[PDB]
Formats: sequence, structure tokens, C-alpha cells
Amino acid sequence: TTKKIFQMAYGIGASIVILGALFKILHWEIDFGGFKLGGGFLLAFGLITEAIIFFISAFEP
Amino acid sequence: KKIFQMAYGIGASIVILGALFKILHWEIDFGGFKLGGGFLLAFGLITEAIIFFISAF
Amino acid sequence: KIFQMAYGIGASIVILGALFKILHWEIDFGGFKLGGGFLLAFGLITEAIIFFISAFE
Amino acid sequence: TTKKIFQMAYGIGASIVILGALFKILHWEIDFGGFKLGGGFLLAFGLITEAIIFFISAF
Amino acid sequence: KIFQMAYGIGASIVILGALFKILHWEIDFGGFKLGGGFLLAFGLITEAIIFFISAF
Amino acid sequence: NSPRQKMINLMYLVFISMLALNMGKEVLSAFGLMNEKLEASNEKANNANINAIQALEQNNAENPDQFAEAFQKSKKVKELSDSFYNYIEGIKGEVMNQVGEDKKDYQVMDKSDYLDQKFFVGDNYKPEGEEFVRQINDYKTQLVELLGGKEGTYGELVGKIDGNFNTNDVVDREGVTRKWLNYNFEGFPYIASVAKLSMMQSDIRATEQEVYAEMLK
Amino acid sequence: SPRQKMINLMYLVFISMLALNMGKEVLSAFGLMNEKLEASNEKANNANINAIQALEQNNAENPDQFAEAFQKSKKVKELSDSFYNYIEGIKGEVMNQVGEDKKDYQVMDKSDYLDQKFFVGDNYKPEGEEFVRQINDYKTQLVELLGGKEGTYGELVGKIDGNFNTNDVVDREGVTRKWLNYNFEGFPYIASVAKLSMMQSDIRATEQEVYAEML
Repeated sequence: TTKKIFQMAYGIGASIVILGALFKILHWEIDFGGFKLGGGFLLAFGLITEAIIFFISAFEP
Repeated sequence: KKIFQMAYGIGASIVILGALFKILHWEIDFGGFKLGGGFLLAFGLITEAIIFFISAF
Repeated sequence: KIFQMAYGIGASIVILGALFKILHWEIDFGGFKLGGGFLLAFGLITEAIIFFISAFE
Repeated sequence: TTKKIFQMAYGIGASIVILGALFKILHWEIDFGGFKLGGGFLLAFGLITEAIIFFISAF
Repeated sequence: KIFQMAYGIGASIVILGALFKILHWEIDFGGFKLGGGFLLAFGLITEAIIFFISAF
Repeated sequence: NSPRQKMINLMYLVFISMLALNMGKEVLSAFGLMNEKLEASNEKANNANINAIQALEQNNAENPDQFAEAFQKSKKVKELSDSFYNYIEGIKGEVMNQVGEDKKDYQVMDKSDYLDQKFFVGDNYKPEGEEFVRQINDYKTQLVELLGGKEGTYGELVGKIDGNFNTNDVVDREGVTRKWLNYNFEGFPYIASVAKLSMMQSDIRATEQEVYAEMLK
Repeated sequence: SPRQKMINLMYLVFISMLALNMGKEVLSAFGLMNEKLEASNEKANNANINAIQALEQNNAENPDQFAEAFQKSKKVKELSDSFYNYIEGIKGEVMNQVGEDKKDYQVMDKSDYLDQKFFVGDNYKPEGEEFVRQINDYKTQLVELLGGKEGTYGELVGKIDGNFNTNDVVDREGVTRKWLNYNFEGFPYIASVAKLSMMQSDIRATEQEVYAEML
């Protein structure tokens, strides 16, 4: 039953890292809160997410 | 099932073709405006992020 | 077979193009100067072709 | 048997690699362990760990 | 044993070359200056050869 | 699963950490020291240009029959030059505001984030990037039109300023054609970009002091 | 496997990002700067020769107020030329090992030759000691000719001492590093050549400032 919380984490982290790569390559700017969030900051957030997914991939069936 | 596999394949082809265009700095114009590598990268990466988001549920 | 061979050659040329780009190796064969850009281009084209073909299976 | 610890080591080492890459990109100097940790130290630790598992797994 | 050993050794050399290249490390012990470029070449050429051989 | 699968994901891990591959600390220190020397030489150049303008004042005051045209041309050149210089300095200060509290800590600049999100979008120029390119081309055009393009007077100074202040597509070492702004500032570390902007400012100052050098003669 | 599809797609994307990182001609800014230094160096050398010639005619017609000024001008010109030519020789010896193309600034990033001649281990090699000695003797003899931080050229001498220093410098962390180890160790060849050509632009600027305060 815990195989569906890893699938959610895997898919959502994949989306986040792909979007971070997209915004870093194309120099885009998403504005939803706080700052303009840049594309470099979104790459950094994608890297945080990828580190978390790498960590939680160590402990899985 | 098959829709997601087909979308993944086509979006991956488009995004790495756009990566090729950005590497070689091509602006291939066969239809409409200047395609570029940025547009293909955006299209492929968006349709990949969408597919991976939906496939998480 | 061919769908498990072009995988290997494409990955090999992608890695070789990455290496040549990192090290700025510009080996000159008959005719034009090869460089890492051509190797990346060929590897990326191969990856795009198999990502497209493998979409419809 | 020991394949569980290989993937655990790979995952934790790769997480440290990503954290060190991020800290080196952002120039973060997190100071908990002894001296100033930095991103270079985390890269060194994670990459050396990954190299150690990959060398051991060759046999 | 014929592919796994070279596989792992090349992977370890790739990792060490990446580390040296990113951190700009210059560890030399006489005669040669290792650097990150040499290790990256020695690992990535080996991996390209392994890829090409396993393709066939 | 497959050895090739583990090896491609090892390449994934290797190349995602190569996102942290930047210039070394020595290259960044060299860029920062070049920026310091460039700024000092630019301040010296501006002082020399102000002295040249004052000398043109002294000459034209006595003989307002042969130097008045030269004086008016020189003053308009100074207006254009200081406008372009102040625009470049505005961009340069905006870049230096994003590096941290210590301004001469060149090891940590190395980012290329603020600048290429204000010059480029996708594969085009963001409106302010086009503003930069337009400023360069307008400085080139309006300076030439005060002297005469490749003909008449000053002969080859026009050819020189048509070489420094280009925005034409440049071909790089591989042979692929690159747009000027993307070639010069996309992905460049903050300190490298600021050094390059100070180089452009040095071109401005050298150009205008070479103009006033011809004014006196 | 939503993670394996990501990796199989995005490792190519990250290789592409790395290729675009490697394709930036950041190091060509050093080469372009070096070209501009060379050009400004012939320009300033011509200005210096013109000032020297001017002073020559001025004291040839009037050897009353500034004849010794022209003698000092000749002596500083000769010392500046000697230092400039020493730096030029060091620049040539490092520009001879970059390849057949001297305008391919992207490959001049090795640093191996220059740090193998200025210093061995932790101290200076006896030709890298020569570079530091040349810098220090240029500074010292120039200060002697002008007058050290007093009398005349006092501000200029202070400017000179800030240019051609050799004092040990402390880096960000805090260790005390030698001057030649700080300035030229690990620097790519084109960065070192740009720094040397800038050090020549300071020679030209210093002497043109010296002749500026002689009219």
C-alpha cells in the first residue's frame, strides 16, 4: 500500500525537476508568490527535490 | 496506458530534437515563424512534465 | 536487435560527444573537422529517432 | 542480500552529491560539523562514496 | 567478470574525474599531473567502448 | 535490470552534478582583478576626456570661428558617450547588486542567473536585451553620423568604432552562428559579465578620447 | 517506472546543458581583453615616444629648466622598456605552447607551463624569482628616480607602489599566500597573458603619467 506514495513522490519530483530544467534553459520567470522566482532558483528547487527523491529512493521495496 | 507511452515518446523526441537545435543553434523554418530550439524544448519539456505529473496518480 | 543496437551506438556517440566538448578535442578526419558538436548532433539525432520509433510499439 | 545496502549507499551518496552541487552553485557555508562544511566538501564526500561503491561492485 | 569489472572500474574513474573536474583538483605524484580531464577521458572513453561493445 | 540502465543513470548522476561545473576560483579572481583595473583605467580615461573637453573650451573661447563646429561635435559625442556609459553602468550595478555583501569576493560570483533572465527569453531577447542591443547600435549610428560613415573626415576611426560596437552575428570556434548578445553574455558568470561590460565602457572611453584627440589637431 | 523514464530522457538534457556550458566562450573574454591591451599598448607607446621627442626638442631649444628632466625621462624610458620587454619575453614563452592558432582562446586553459617555471613545490624557482625581482627592482628604481612618496610625483609614486606590489596577500579564508603564487598559479594561459599585458599597460600608463608631469 506504500507503493503509491513513492509513485506520487517520483512523479511529482520528476515534474518539478523537468520544470526547473525548462526554466533554467529558457530563462523563464514564473510569478505566483514572493519574488519572481527566476529560473536559476527553480533549478535550485529542482535540485532540492532531486536530492530528496534520491534520499527516499534508498529506502524502498 | 498507450496514450501516455506515445506522449512520452513523442515529447521526448521533440525535446531532444530541440536540444539538438539549441546545440547547433539552428532556426529551421519550414512552417510558420522561426521554430528555433527554445520552442521545441518548451513544447517537449512541458508535455513531459504534464505526463509525469498525471502519471503520479 | 536493431532496437537494442542503435541504443548502444547512440549512447556511445552521445558520451563521446560529451567528452569531446568537455576536452575540446577537434579531431580532423578527411574533409571537415569533426569536433564534439558533430558527435553530439549525431547521437542526439539517433536518440530522437529511437524515441520517436519506440513511441509506436 | 547485500544488494539492499548497495542501493541504500547509492541513494544516500547521490543525495549528498546533489546537495553538494546545490551548495556549490549557491555558495552555502552550512556550519554544523567542525569547520565550515561548504559545498565542495559535500561533493567530495558524495562522489568519493559513489566511486567506492562502484569500485567494490566491480567484483 | 569480463564486462562487470571494466564496467565498475570505468564508472569509478568517471566519478573521480567528474569530482576532480568540478572541484578543480590537481593531485599529481611525479611524472604526470592527473587532473580531472585525464580521468574523465579515461573513464568516458572506456564507457563509450563498453556501450559500443554491448550494442553488438 | 540492465547494466546499460545503471550506466545511463550513473551518467545522469554525473552530469546533473556537472551543473555545478563553473570557472575555477583563479579564473574568477582574474576576472575580478581585470574588472578592478578596467574600472580604474576607465576613471582615468574619463578624467582625461574631461580635460580634453576643457581644452576644447579653452581653444574655442579664443577663436570661435574654426573650433565651434569641433566643439559642438565633441560635446554631442560626450552626451552620447555618457548616455551609453550610464546605461552600461546601470546594468553593471544591477548585476553587482545580486552578488552579496562583499563586493570583491570574486570566488562566489559565478552564477549567470540575474543577467540572463533580463536579457534573454527562450531563443529571443527579452525587451531589455533588445534595449541593450538597440543602445549599442544607436551609439554606433549616431556617433558615425556626427563624423561621416567610412568617408569624409576621421577616415578610419569610423571603421574602428564599427568594429568594437557590433551586434552582428558572430561565428564561434565550432563554426555555428551565434547572436551577439547570446554569445557575449548568456551563461557568463556575474564577474565575467561585469568585466565584459567594463570592457565595453573602456571601448566607449577610448573611442571618445580618440575623437577628442583628433579634435585638438 | 516514472523515475526511470525521467532519467532516460533527462540525462540527454543535462548533457545538452553541459555542452551549452562548455560552448560558452567565457575564456575568450580574456583573449579579447588581451587584444585590446596590445592595441592600447602600441597606442600608448606611440604617445610615449611622441612625448619623449617633444621633450627632446624642448630642451634642445631650451636646455635651461628641464634638461635633467629629459635625462630622467630617458632613464625611465629605458627602465620601462627593459621591464616591458622582460614581460614580453615571458608572454612569448607562454604564447608558444597554445597551438598553431594564437586566436583560439578557448583551448588556452591549461596553466601547466607557467606554474612549472615560476615556482617549484612551495617556493620560487630561480627564474620565477627573477620575475618577482624584476617587478620589485622596477618599482624601486622608479621610486628612486621620482622620489619616494615625497617631494615630487608623490601621489604618482603611491600609485606606482599600489600597482607593482610584491607583499604577501591573505585570501578569503585567511592564509597568507605569496604574491607570485596568488597571481599566476593555476591561471589559464590566456588569463596569465591578459594579466601580463595589463601589467604592461600599467608600465605604459606610469611612464605617460611621468612624462605628463614634465611639461
